[PDB]
Amino acid sequence: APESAKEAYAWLAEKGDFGHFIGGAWTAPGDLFATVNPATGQTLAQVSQATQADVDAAVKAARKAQPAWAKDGAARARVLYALARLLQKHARLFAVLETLDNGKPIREARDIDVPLAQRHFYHHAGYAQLMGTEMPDRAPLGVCGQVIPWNFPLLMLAWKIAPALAMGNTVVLKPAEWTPLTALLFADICGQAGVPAGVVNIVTGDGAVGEMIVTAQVDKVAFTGSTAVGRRIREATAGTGKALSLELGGKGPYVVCDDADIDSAVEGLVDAIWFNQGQVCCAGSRLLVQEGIADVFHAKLRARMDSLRIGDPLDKCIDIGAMVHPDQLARVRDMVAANTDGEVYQTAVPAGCYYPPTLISGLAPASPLMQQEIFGPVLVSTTFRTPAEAVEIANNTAYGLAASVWSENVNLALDLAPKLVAGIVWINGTNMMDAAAPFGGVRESGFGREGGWEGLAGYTRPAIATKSPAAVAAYTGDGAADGLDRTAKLYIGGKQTRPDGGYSRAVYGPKGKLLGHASLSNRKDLRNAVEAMNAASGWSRTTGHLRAQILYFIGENLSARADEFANRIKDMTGKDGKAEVAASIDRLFSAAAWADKYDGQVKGVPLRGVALAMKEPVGKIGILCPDAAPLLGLVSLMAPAIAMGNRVTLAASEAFPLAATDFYQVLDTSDVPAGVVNILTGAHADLAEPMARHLDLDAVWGLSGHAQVIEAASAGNLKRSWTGPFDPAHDHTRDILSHATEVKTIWVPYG
Amino acid sequence: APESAKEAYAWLAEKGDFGHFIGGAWTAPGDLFATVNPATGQTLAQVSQATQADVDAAVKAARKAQPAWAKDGAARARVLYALARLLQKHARLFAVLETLDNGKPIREARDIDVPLAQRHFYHHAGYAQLMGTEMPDRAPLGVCGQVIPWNFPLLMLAWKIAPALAMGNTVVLKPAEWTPLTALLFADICGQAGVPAGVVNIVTGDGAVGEMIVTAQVDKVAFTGSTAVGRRIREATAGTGKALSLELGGKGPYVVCDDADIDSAVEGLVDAIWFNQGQVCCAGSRLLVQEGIADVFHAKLRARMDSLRIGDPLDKCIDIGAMVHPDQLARVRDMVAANTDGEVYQTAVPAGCYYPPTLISGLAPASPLMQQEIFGPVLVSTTFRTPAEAVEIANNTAYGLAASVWSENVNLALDLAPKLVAGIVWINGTNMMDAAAPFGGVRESGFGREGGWEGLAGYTRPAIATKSPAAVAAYTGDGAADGLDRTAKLYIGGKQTRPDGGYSRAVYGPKGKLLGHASLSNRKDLRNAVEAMNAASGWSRTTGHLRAQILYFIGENLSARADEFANRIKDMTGKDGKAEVAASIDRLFSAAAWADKYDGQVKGVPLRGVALAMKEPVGKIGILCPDAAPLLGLVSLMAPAIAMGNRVTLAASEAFPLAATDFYQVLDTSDVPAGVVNILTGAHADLAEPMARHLDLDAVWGLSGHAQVIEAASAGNLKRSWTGPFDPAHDHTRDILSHATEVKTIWVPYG
Ligand SMILES: NC(=O)C1=CN([C@@H]2O[C@H](COP(=O)(O)OP(=O)(O)OC[C@H]3O[C@@H](n4cnc5c(N)ncnc54)[C@H](O)[C@@H]3O)[C@@H](O)[C@H]2O)C=CC1
Ligand SMILES: NC(=O)C1=CN([C@@H]2O[C@H](COP(=O)(O)OP(=O)(O)OC[C@H]3O[C@@H](n4cnc5c(N)ncnc54)[C@H](O)[C@@H]3O)[C@@H](O)[C@H]2O)C=CC1
Ligand code: NA
Ligand code: NA
Ligand code: NA
Ligand code: NA
Ligand code: NA
Ligand code: NA
Repeated sequence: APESAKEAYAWLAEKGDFGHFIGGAWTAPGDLFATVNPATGQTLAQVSQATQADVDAAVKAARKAQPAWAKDGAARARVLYALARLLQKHARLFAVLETLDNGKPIREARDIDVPLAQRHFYHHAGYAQLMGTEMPDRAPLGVCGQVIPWNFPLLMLAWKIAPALAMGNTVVLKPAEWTPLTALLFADICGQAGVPAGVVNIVTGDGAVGEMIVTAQVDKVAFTGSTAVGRRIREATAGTGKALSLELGGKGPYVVCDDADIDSAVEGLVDAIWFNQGQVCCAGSRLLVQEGIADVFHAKLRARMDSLRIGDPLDKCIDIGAMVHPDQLARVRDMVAANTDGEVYQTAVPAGCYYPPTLISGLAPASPLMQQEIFGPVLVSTTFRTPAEAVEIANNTAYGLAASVWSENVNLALDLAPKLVAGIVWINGTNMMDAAAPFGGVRESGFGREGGWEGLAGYTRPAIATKSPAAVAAYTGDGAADGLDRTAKLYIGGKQTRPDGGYSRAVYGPKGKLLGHASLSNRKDLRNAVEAMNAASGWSRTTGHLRAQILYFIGENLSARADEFANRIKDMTGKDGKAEVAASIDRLFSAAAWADKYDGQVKGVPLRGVALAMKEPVGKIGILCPDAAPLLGLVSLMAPAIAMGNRVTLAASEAFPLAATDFYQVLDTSDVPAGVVNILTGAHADLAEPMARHLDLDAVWGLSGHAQVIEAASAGNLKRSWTGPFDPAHDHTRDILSHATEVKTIWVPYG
Repeated sequence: APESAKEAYAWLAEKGDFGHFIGGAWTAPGDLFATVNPATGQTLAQVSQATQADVDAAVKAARKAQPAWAKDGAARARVLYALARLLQKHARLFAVLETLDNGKPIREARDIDVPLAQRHFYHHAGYAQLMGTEMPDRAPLGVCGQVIPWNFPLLMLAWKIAPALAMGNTVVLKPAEWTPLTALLFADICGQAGVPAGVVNIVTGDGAVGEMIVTAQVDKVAFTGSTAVGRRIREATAGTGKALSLELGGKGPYVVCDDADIDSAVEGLVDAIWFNQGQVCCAGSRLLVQEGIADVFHAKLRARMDSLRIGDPLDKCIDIGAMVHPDQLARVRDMVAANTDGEVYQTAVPAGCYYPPTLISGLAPASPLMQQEIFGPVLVSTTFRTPAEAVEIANNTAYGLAASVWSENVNLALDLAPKLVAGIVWINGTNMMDAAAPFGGVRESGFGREGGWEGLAGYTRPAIATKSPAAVAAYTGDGAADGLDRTAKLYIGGKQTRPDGGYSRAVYGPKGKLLGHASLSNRKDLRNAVEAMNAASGWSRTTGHLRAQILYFIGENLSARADEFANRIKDMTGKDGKAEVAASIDRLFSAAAWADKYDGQVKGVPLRGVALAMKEPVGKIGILCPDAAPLLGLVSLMAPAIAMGNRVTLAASEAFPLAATDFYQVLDTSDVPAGVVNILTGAHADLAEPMARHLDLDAVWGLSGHAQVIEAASAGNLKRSWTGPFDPAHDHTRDILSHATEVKTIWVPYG
């Protein structure tokens, strides 16, 4: 006997045709479109396609309510707590409504979706309580536009709304056009929880309403959804000064070693088949099994797949629900029709909007199905021989979200996990989620983290704003020839290199004295720099202690030439350079200090074990330095970057390049390994787009302008970007460490 | 061919008879006693027995230099870095000198002692660099008296001096009377490193000079050495307001599971036989082997023990050196002569001050040798059947310092480790040490941590001092009888209990109105409370989420009665109680916030893997609340304690008990599990000594005075203590979380 939907149908009947939740109240229904129960084919309700006028109104209500909301964090905590209690009281109503709207088994909605949504609000209440005293240097961003997909409607809403509200922001959120209902119910309890009017605003519609939110007068955009829409959002927000987080999916690898717990590994994969749909952090879809056990593993997998029960999602004895929508069904069918590799195995499926669990095995690692996105309850599988080959196959995609590793051996599991490119790695489990544990992607899975103390950074700004210094025009001079040899080069791969293009410009002091010449880098020089950083990948695997020693040497050797550097700064700018040199020395010693002291966080979780929120290097970073602070700007950016294990290519000050070129000898005398620090001089108009575009860079920092061009071009590979503000005279070290690292969360057994 | 000591003998000849290093200079030699090379029997040098006048002078020089030293953390970093570089340049001299003085193999001094000492100074330089910006609410303590033992002379010095100096303190340190030389050489390089005069002071002598330092005008005492001297130091410093850390030894268990790597486990134990001497964090001496592999394991152990090379410690091909002193030799011989259990196996030993590696096997878990201290290169062994039995045998001593666990299984290793009572647990290794990883004991192994960010807390105070409110005398009244029933009880084990002694006192308001009666607890009531906390041990194993929910309930149910509580406060004190109630609610919501958010730290280390610096509950805590703040004082102390997993017994305000007694119903309505919170009322003169004495409490917090009595009585079981200052009107939550937790560092494979 399946579960009753009487209460949910009753709420739907009460609410009628839906408008939006704006400014604390329901607007009149507008231009209506149906949401349909995918299991019965019946219309559940009519919802509105928001107009531009609605989106403007919702953003204006969020703006009007935000400052009083931000003022009192203890009062925000009470509201988030009340929202969690209402989610718990109305648990059954939320679960049934999710199943009706989305098609998922009532048992998943009741045991997974709604419990985790409650926990997210319970847990984040406390961040609001603690923000004033524990994050005193942080402040709200303001208004957050939020857009989410159809696979986990309530949970995806909680992941967006709870940390935004906790940190004193207000929200305009649009659920997916296929799954609006539980967000509309969440709106309908906001009054009861004490949510002040206009702090939460829910508008419904398709991607066109999403586009209006993304380009609206908001301080933040947070998106979960497809990679392609992610790219367009990165482009539409380029140069606007908005904060941006993107969770873009990518279904992750499930590594099963020769000594894994076979039965638990099979069961974990089966229990994940229905869960692994849409753009969710998850593992299971790319099955990588050591060749010695692959046949036995696949044989058990097919049999356990046969035990999965398909049908009525309101039946708590059902494991496979209805596909979310006929279009999604057809996408799955088309994917299978488009594949010609492997051996397809399918359980039977009943009539209607159902698709059966499917295993496509016998793929070679190079097969497109191993690298393309996967849709539906579909598994693809390949084998490996050695753990190093498993790492290689797992990291050989454009994605990087979550991974799973199964081994009973204490070493193998803990040595494989950090080598996989992901924001999350589960050891002897999969799809483990907790509000205290950050989750999010690298590569084309996007950027940003949700959950934990770590997730709060994306919903705050520094309490005291800094301001990038204005550009400075290079000094001019008469143009007589230099009888002495004073033409600086570039610094690439541990040695000085002529610019590929052969050109250099004269550098003149404040009164037109010719000081020397500096090279003009081009794209071929940058590409040589990137190859030099690729050869220096070992630097990302060194100890913190080794990197500290290096930075101490750089600091020492700068001190030995401190007078020379100050006079070079004075020659170029006319201002005394001693204070800038003393501060550049200091920034090095601060970075040396930090190199072995930026700790990962151990999270307690209600599940098995603990979540280890590790810090990791971003990788290779291209950096454009400001005109001002010829030496301080370069060193302040370079030093925390390499302290944390990154390799960097810096475009030195365009107005005043000769301090950076004098620094070459400092790097050589300090034994900076080749490729760890590369330095380009010349016109930033020539380099900004190439550095932001480059497909083999993991981050671009543009602190000399060109923010729009840089942020737009970063969409090519969805690299992280930072375009300031950056004030060299301000010690940004601690914040730069955050720009220079990624969080990877490793879930391990414990206690 | 053994190593040359020409350079070390030359330095010894240059320095002559030794005075002390005081105020930046060497004092005249005084009352001389010899330090003797234990391998040759030859006198190495004469050193001075410091007088009281010397100790006064050294402390006065440390005091005179400290404030200018504390002012500039970047300059302190340069000095610590220079000290590390000098340790590295003179590495060979330090190593040889350590071997000459102590007897240890030159290979250990050169590969372990001196490298780790360098690393400690390199690593801690950075804390000095970062202190101003990253610990802005913290300030130096001032002058530190430091006393250390003979087993690792240079390394023990580095563990004391480097964090003290980094945090802006100055030091007076006394090495052990048997091993002064490398501390005197460390003194001899301080000038070259830029150590300003009087920032480091080294005085030599026996325990009588240690006694003078401990009771001198210093702000901190830090001791490593025997449990008995630790107790006397806790007593001599009782009531003085001095900070205190004690590292008291206890040789730790080495758990070898049925599925361990047998050969690596045996080798790790053999390579640890010589290392595990004196009061050092170490594991190996108590061998616990699963019964299925015990015979094969012991057979391999005896054979590998035979391969250990004994002789000339200046020979780099030697594993077993000379015993540190003839008295230590005799202590070992007496221990073996005193034992009658087990089967003793011994390798041969050569003539002189040598003792051979010894295995005493076949002990039952109850044998004294399994629980007493062990001396020399001696191993004792017993077997177990199940992992739970291994946990039981390992935790069945008065000690709790370090432990080792060997298993190839990913779960078993990570599930056994947190169950062992220790400050350190090594998985598939032993005696792993790093400057970033905290180490220190629980139980009779002492208290405090050395190393890492965590170790800095013991060398700092809050930058802004707070002040405990003055005592308040209970109001008096005429003494007419109460025709109504208004006699409050105690709250013990989840239910209200009459005081064992049967007595209660009348409570009068400011004008002599009889408000009711409050019970007078005695030692039998406290003992009932402790048994109630023992039955509530499960609370220490709950999730952070469960504990948060409980605290939220307490906060909610206090809010429901907020007017009643404010009027009760007003009845007792004559002052309006609304603000105290609102703040008591807030403290609960802050603690609820923190319950699932106080994260452990993941340390990068130059060795295999990572060090997980976990937070853990202290356990059972007895708390004495101040007179002032009848409700705020109790709640502010109770709530962070139970947020972190502790069970508590609080002695409520002596002047104003009736708010705490009204709180009983709040605990019952909030479903606080029985024994988690117990409340005693009555005279703190009756309870202070019993709570500080009690052998089954892990900590005592005395915030109502009696500091001397409490701190002295805490020496019985060497429980942690805190005697303030505590100002209820100040939000101490974050600092109380530190009082309410212990750090356990778990070293695990990784990458
Ligand atoms: N049978 C087939 O071949 C089907 C193809 N698709 C296609 O998949 C693509 C995206 O897949 P979905 O699962 O729908 O994820 P999505 O990325 O389109 O949706 C995630 C969220 O983004 C919103 N959104 C969509 N476009 C946006 C934009 N330009 N700006 C801002 N927000 C926007 C959506 O309304 C939704 O709430 C589309 O090209 C769609 O046509 C999906 C299903 C059927
Ligand atoms: N053959 C035997 O039976 C021997 C017995 N022992 C005994 O062991 C006990 C302590 O063992 P040790 O290894 O020497 O460690 P310890 O705890 O005595 O020494 C650690 C450090 O504490 C200093 N110290 C000693 N007493 C002190 C005090 N009252 N106040 C402050 N500092 C003090 C010491 O001088 C040393 O630098 C003593 O009772 C000693 O007589 C040690 C060796 C030989
Ligand atoms: Na629907
Ligand atoms: Na990315
Ligand atoms: Na857990
Ligand atoms: Na000696
Ligand atoms: Na203790
Ligand atoms: Na390591």
